[PDB]
Amino acid sequence: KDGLIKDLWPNIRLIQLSGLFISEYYDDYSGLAVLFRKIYSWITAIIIYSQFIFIVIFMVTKSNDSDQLAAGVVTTLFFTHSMIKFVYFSTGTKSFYRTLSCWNNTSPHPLFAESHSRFHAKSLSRMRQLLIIVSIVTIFTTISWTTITFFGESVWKVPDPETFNQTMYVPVPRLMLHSWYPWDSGHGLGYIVAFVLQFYWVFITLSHSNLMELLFSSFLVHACEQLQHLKEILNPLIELSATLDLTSNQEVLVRSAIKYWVERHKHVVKYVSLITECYGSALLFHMLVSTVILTILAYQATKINGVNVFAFSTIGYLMYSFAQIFMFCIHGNELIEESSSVMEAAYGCHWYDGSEEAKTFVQIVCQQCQKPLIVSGAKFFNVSLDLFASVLGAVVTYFMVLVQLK
Amino acid sequence: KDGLIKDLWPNIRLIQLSGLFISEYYDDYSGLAVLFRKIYSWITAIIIYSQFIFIVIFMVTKSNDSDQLAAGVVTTLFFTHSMIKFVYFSTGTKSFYRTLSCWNNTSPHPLFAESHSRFHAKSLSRMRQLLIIVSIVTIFTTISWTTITFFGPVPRLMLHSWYPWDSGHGLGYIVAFVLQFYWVFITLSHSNLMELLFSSFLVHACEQLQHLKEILNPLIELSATLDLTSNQEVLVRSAIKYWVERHKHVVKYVSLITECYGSALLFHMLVSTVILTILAYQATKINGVNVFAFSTIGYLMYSFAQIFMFCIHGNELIEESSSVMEAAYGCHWYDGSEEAKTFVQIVCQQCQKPLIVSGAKFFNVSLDLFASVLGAVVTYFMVLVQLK
Amino acid sequence: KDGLIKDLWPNIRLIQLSGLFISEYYDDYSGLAVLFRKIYSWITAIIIYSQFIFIVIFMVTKSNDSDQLAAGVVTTLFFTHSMIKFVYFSTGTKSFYRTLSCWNNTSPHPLFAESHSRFHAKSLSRMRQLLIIVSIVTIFTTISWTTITFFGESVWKVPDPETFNQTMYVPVPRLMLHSWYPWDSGHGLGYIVAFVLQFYWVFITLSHSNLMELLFSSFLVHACEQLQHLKEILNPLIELSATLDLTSNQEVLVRSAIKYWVERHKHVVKYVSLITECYGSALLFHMLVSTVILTILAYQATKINGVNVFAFSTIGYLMYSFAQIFMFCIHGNELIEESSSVMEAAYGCHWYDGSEEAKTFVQIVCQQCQKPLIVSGAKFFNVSLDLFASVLGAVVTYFMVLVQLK
Amino acid sequence: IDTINMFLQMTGCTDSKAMLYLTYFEFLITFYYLIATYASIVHFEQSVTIQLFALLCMLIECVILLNITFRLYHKNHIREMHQYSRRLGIPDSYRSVINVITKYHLIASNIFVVFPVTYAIFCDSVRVGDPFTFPFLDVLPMHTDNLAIYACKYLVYAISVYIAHVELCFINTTFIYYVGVLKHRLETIVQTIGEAFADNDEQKFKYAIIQHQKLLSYFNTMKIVFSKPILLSMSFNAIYFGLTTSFVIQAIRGYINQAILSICIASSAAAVINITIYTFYGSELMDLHDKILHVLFDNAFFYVSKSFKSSILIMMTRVTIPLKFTVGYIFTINLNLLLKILKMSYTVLNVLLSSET
Ligand SMILES: CCCCCCCCCCCCCCCCCC(=O)OC[C@H](COP(=O)([O-])OCC[N+](C)(C)C)OC(=O)CCCCCCCCCCCCCCCCC
Ligand SMILES: CCCCCCCCCCCCCCCCCC(=O)OC[C@H](COP(=O)([O-])OCC[N+](C)(C)C)OC(=O)CCCCCCCCCCCCCCCCC
Ligand SMILES: CCCCCCCCCCCCCCCCCC(=O)OC[C@H](COP(=O)([O-])OCC[N+](C)(C)C)OC(=O)CCCCCCCCCCCCCCCCC
Ligand SMILES: CCCCCCCCCCCCCCCCCC(=O)OC[C@H](COP(=O)([O-])OCC[N+](C)(C)C)OC(=O)CCCCCCCCCCCCCCCCC
Ligand SMILES: CCCCCCCCCCCCCCCCCC(=O)OC[C@H](COP(=O)([O-])OCC[N+](C)(C)C)OC(=O)CCCCCCCCCCCCCCCCC
Ligand SMILES: CCCCCCCCCCCCCCCCCC(=O)OC[C@H](COP(=O)([O-])OCC[N+](C)(C)C)OC(=O)CCCCCCCCCCCCCCCCC
Ligand SMILES: CCCCCCCCCCCCCCCCCC(=O)OC[C@H](COP(=O)([O-])OCC[N+](C)(C)C)OC(=O)CCCCCCCCCCCCCCCCC
Ligand SMILES: CC(=O)OC/C=C(\C)CCC=C(C)C
Repeated sequence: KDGLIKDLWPNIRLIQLSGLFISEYYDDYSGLAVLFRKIYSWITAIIIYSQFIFIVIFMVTKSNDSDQLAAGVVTTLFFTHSMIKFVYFSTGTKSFYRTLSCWNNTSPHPLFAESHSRFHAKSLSRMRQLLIIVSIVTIFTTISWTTITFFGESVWKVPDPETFNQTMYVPVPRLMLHSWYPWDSGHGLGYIVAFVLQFYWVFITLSHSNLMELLFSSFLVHACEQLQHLKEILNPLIELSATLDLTSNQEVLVRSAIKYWVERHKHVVKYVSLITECYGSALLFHMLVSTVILTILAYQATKINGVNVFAFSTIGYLMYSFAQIFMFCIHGNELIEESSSVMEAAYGCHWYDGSEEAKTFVQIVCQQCQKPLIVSGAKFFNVSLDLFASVLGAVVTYFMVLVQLK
Repeated sequence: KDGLIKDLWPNIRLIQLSGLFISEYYDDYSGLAVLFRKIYSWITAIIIYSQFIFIVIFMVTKSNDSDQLAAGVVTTLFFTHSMIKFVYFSTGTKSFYRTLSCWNNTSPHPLFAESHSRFHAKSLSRMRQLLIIVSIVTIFTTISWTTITFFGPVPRLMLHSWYPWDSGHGLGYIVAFVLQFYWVFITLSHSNLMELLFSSFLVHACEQLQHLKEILNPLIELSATLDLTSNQEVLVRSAIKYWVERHKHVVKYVSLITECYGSALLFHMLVSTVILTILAYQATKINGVNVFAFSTIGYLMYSFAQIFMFCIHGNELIEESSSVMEAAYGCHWYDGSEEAKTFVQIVCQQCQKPLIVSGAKFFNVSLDLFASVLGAVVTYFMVLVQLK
Repeated sequence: KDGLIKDLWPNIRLIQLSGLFISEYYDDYSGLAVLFRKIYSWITAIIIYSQFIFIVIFMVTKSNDSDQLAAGVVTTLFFTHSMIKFVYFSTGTKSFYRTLSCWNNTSPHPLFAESHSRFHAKSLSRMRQLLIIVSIVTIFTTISWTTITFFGESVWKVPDPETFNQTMYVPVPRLMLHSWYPWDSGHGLGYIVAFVLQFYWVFITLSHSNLMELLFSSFLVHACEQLQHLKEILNPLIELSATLDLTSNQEVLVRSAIKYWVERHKHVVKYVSLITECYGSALLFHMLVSTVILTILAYQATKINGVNVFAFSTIGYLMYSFAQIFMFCIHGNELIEESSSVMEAAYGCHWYDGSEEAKTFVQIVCQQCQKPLIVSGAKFFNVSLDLFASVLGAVVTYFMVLVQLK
Repeated sequence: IDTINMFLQMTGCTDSKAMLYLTYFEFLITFYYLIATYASIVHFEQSVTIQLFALLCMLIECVILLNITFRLYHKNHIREMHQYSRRLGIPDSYRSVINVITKYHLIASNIFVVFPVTYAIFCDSVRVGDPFTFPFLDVLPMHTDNLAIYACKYLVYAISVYIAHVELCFINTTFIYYVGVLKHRLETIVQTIGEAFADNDEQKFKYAIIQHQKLLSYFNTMKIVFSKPILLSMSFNAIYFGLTTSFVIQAIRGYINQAILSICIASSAAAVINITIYTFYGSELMDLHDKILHVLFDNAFFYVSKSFKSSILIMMTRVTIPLKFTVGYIFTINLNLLLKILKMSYTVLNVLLSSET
């Protein structure tokens, strides 16, 4: 492999091992291997959606109080992110393949090969750091989910079958999630099977939802680093056109450098458009689910008293839901800023003492690199820290209103 | 017929057959066809406005509780859209005629002819695909209005309308039912045909812009100094001329669209804000699957589809006009002649202004407007739920 | 008289007759005429501010309930607009004189001497229009203020001096405003003098505010008409530079016409900046007062029941406030639209069918007239229909919140 | 230059290190006061009227310490900004505003330090030595004693008020001074462009372009320097306006001790200024590029050497974008932000008032 595939090889390998419906980037295209891969992916999908349906069933058939309804809806919408993302990637791999194949045959200009290698190394380091952070967060979330189940009383509020309007606490299986099962998950092998299945389900659903976000942010990281490389090589490109004591050779050299710069910038623009087309509606679905999640979580936070399991659970849900939004908001904002600063970089070079072609190139660059490159979520909003700030402000205002009114 | 009129022929024909006042685009300019057409249009308008007056009468002389008043105001404001649109088009035909006549004698460049066709047909498909969608939904809205009134003393009519005669038993009930059916169908047809015309304008502009963006590359490879003569200079100048004429035609066409249906969208938004406030109030009164829940869901669905249909097209127009700059960067302007450089620079200057349809200088029609309306409705619903 | 002073002569004459401290644009600069004008302006100011102090006194020494306090505060803030505008124009005439004299010695180019006329008179046909409408809206507003006093029961609710927690109605003089006077304003000569003084004060304060608003609107109308003239003369200007089969006469004519266009646009830009300097803080104070007025009026509208004096009073106050905001919002928005659309008119001419001079002129004009010319209120906000729409939305939202909550 | 020179010396930009040691001593005193106030809040038994006073004192000390750290962390960038500003001065209006603010800070600090004594020479129900007879909270381990110990504690506490006012003046005057430097250099650039459009001097226009590029670099340095103080002022002023309006309303209603206004009236007067200076002069930056934009549009553009035209057009393109002072990726520092802050302040005020009542 070569190009963006080699840089994102750990991500693609984790996606392949995770169970998503991915068919490319293998080296064992044989009938047996393909059949085994399809069988494993289908088994993963069946288990994922069966467990999701089970936790949905133990949300309407065993919920009596409005608090229980709120908690069940919070958990269901929390895992609806992974439910949506699995089928989004599985049936939409063509867009991801197109995005991953944009930087395939591009090669740096011999004058700017050193800078390109430097910024490629920087992009690789940033991508690896993002992968490490995502893996650490996912493993920590999976560990804490199993840890918080052993720090409370496994009781459920069921209406009393003897009196009229009284409610009693019934012992409930101590599991990671409240979910109905065909078998008896209360004790013994049923309980062990339920616990193992829930652990695997939580881990792999978080893995799916986090691999999608990591892939999106890695795409944006590569785009930003290419923009930085373009911004840095403007000074040598302009100095190439200087008339210091132009011949035909110098003129053709400057023309070739300008052509390389323009082609790489057009590649960045088309790449950002491909990112928007690929992972654009996924952001819309994520925000649609997270809006309801954050509303109900603000309501839940209004009921926090003392330090106990409920406070920790609500804080963890809120922090994870905000970190997911922040992860792509920060990279969208970085892309916006680094695309808008290209004109500032092209005006700060020594273009005044340059050839007419260099001045025309600088003028056209200033004219275009004036509207920032924006990754928009299904044309409804722009991915930036403005969206994160708006979401945070709305959540805080709603929480304050709920505290004051109630 | 030719130009925009020929492409938009089915919609204009439906408008002419639906009772709206149309004087042009008719091939039977006689002393009897015109008179009968005017008589039919006047009779139709009398029918619509008599029915609307009857609805208003039932709204104030038979409403006692707050919920009945809310439902009556909801229905009255729902049909106020068509009430306004009828006189908006009938008394404002000149602007619409100008918009249809903007593309009257425009001819593609001989070297860019094929490309033009490749984008002239696609528009038609969309200009008919939308024609299908409305033609379905309106019809469904007519059918769904006859299947919810039988699933819930008052004589069973689709609209709570006062009448001079007793519409309870006998021929009066059947006459009232038929009149309500025809009135509902005609009002929905008007209110949907009008947005269909606006959206057809907006898809035509988008496909013209796409054609302009695509033909920039052949222009530049013509202008390239690859191994200019007088013939090459003449060809490049003609290509610049054609591209700039077509771009200015698109800009003038969008301005005509904005002036044609600008205050209409302002009135539509003014009415829809109130209707969405009342539906947001009534959505708090849901007691399971019943007639009220279905009525509220249907009203919300229709009042959101109406705004979304033009919001998405406005957003598409904005982001299509904004991309001609990337199109002009896509071509290899570094290889072109000096005049090509100046043309590219002036086009880049011009394209730093996305084309926006504005509702009479008050607001910009785009998906952000729809998002703001939806968010305001949802926030109002949440506030009402928390307060109650 | 010549220039913008002659165009706005009725406005300046009304300002001079209205008692505002204006000392220029006279023709009788004698030792007594100046003294007489100064005495007239000073007694006008004394009467105006004495009556305002009287309303303020009655608002604090005779208010018991919150409803009475709101009713008094609404009137006090309604007339503090006129107070601020009087003390603002009287001590800030140096900027109005500069704005009025910007178009003093300018003359249209002969080639464009026709079109300029067609627009110059057009501006007049708008100014004289705005003079008439306001001259009605003011007068009508006075007349209604005179007729709503006789359509209710002139009773004031005061605590009962016989019981502990009871309030009783006491007859109050039937005057246009609840004001305190050193004399007995209950009957006879005192009542007649109080009514005449209140009528004159209301009329003259409404005139003081409306004259300044009308002057600002007329300034913006003149600016918009100049911009329209510049946009129109673009086509003959470009066709002048056409290479149709440049000679020395053609060269000098084209250069002179381009010089005229550039200098006229520079004049328009400078004139708009002068307008912002002259009437920038006035808009800020106007909106500062109107925010409180509209908040209290949104509170008062929730107490409207049926039709009576109170409902008509509140509706009139709201209509007047929103009309005052709209009058300058519409003209600011018109200036923004007219200034931003100059580049669209420069793009719409036949620059491709012209010399290099025409293309360079189009380039520089489209680059210059890309940022719209915007009038701002002390840079706090932009004067446009967006401000009016936001204010109206805020007022409507506040009214909805108050109605649903109460 | 009266306070700017002191700011430069105590920031460590100049060669003299003594003022740097004074800054270190002020930082140590502020840190000790912060920890003492925290200990009093947590590990002590105090009344509500003392809890609120201690919370206000802790917030003030935290803000002063953060400002000291922020200005010490950017000593090299401040040195670069001063190096740029050494050539031209500032507009006389900016100097007048700086003088007015310096005089205000001196007067306000002297009044706030003095007032405890007047409150102890009035309201005979109170006497020297208990909760509100000191400019600061009574956090010293020593107990109330004869007037000598009272005066020593009074001076030790007034040192904190003086330090807070000095560090507030430092952030209030430097932003004005450096925005004025930017504006003055901008006007000089405009004048140079006007000169260049009189002789077809393309070399002088190249000089103007170089000056504009250096001005833009200096503006980036200014944004880097002032990014943190502005954000701190924004957030703290929002929550602090909410808290102090709640306290004033409660004390007017008589729920808490009224003398707390002595802080609330003063510590919110020094706050509303901080965000007013930043947002006001932050909106004067966006009018600067219009000067260059309108001086470039000239008839002399049509007689220059066709490469002069290209330079004119490139700068003309660059000056269509106003100088926005964006900090924190989201916040543009202008009077619109001043409008927007008050609504969050009112939300916090309503929440606190409803919770308290
Ligand atoms: C970006 C975050 C912004 C946060 C604020 C945004 C405003 C809200 C916007 C989203 C609307 C939320 C939908 C309702 C969920 C909130 C319910 C709640 O909290 O009430 C408290 C209630 C419980 O509180 P309560 O009502 O019982 O309070 C009274 C307490 N007792 C009874 C003791 C007196 O929460 C629930 O009942 C659980 C939620 C019910 C199921 C919610 C399903 C939502 C279905 C969404 C469909 C899609 C809508 C698309 C929305 C996005 C459109 C742009
Ligand atoms: C440099 C880059 C890396 C650093 C920056 C990014 C850091 C990562 C930020 C997000 C990490 C979050 C991972 C854990 C979140 C758990 C997710 C979850 O679903 O929780 C529910 C789940 C369980 O939810 P449950 O309770 O509904 O499920 C259990 C089912 N029953 C109840 C039947 C047993 O897991 C947890 O509860 C773990 C919570 C631990 C959270 C502890 C966090 C540390 C202390 C909080 C910080 C205090 C400061 C903030 C105060 C509040 C401010 C608003
Ligand atoms: C490729 C493009 C695809 C999209 C375009 C095509 C789809 C268009 C979608 C909008 C369809 C709108 C037409 C149906 C509405 C009928 C209009 C109307 O007036 O109804 C009232 C009318 C009746 O109103 P009425 O009852 O008040 O008036 C009669 C008065 N009485 C009773 C006295 C006689 O009819 C209905 O009630 C229709 C209700 C049917 C609802 C069917 C859908 C229910 C499920 C919707 C999804 C659930 C909500 C999910 C959230 C929202 C969706 C995301
Ligand atoms: C979420 C956005 C929040 C934005 C916050 C910031 C924007 C603030 C907007 C302006 C606020 C204005 C505050 C007053 C209006 C309060 C709303 C209200 O209902 O009050 C009604 C009140 C009475 O009604 P009420 O408040 O008792 O009604 C209570 C019922 N509920 C709770 C349902 C609302 O009216 C008044 O009290 C009179 C106004 C007093 C305030 C006047 C301030 C200016 C005074 C100028 C006097 C004239 C100057 C010249 C003479 C000087 C002589 C000394
Ligand atoms: C109910 C709302 C509050 C009551 C009304 C408040 C409006 C202002 C009341 C004072 C009137 C000031 C105008 C008289 C002087 C006019 C002449 C002049 O030259 O002034 C312009 C100049 C401005 O300089 P300039 O250079 O822009 O001058 C403009 C051009 N000429 C010269 C032609 C006018 O000075 C001023 O700004 C006036 C100084 C006093 C400013 C007002 C003091 C009070 C500030 C408002 C208090 C309330 C704030 C509330 C904020 C929100 C709180 C939550
Ligand atoms: C092409 C352009 C066309 C024009 C575009 C612009 C349109 C004009 C926009 C502005 C319109 C403003 C109209 C003037 C509004 C008045 C301004 C005002 O301050 O209002 C408050 C004032 C009164 O304020 P007040 O109530 O505080 O003063 C009275 C004081 N006491 C109570 C002591 C007596 O005036 C009004 O209320 C007028 C209300 C509207 C008038 C409509 C006509 C009615 C006239 C007679 C009324 C008598 C019937 C009432 C009783 C009915 C029987 C029970
Ligand atoms: C939130 C409560 C605050 C309580 C204050 C008590 C002390 C708390 C101490 C921390 C306060 C913040 C210190 C300043 C930041 C120090 C670290 C830092 O530099 O990070 C800056 C970073 C970035 O710093 P930067 O700007 O220097 O870097 C970016 C610049 N480039 C791109 C060139 C690299 O930004 C942020 O962290 C976001 C700011 C969050 C903190 C401030 C929040 C303000 C919002 C409060 C409400 C605002 C109301 C008005 C809003 C209107 C618009 C929506
Ligand atoms: C940042 C801020 O608002 O602080 C200003 C604090 C004062 C005006 C008084 C200082 C007095 C003590 C330290 C007690």
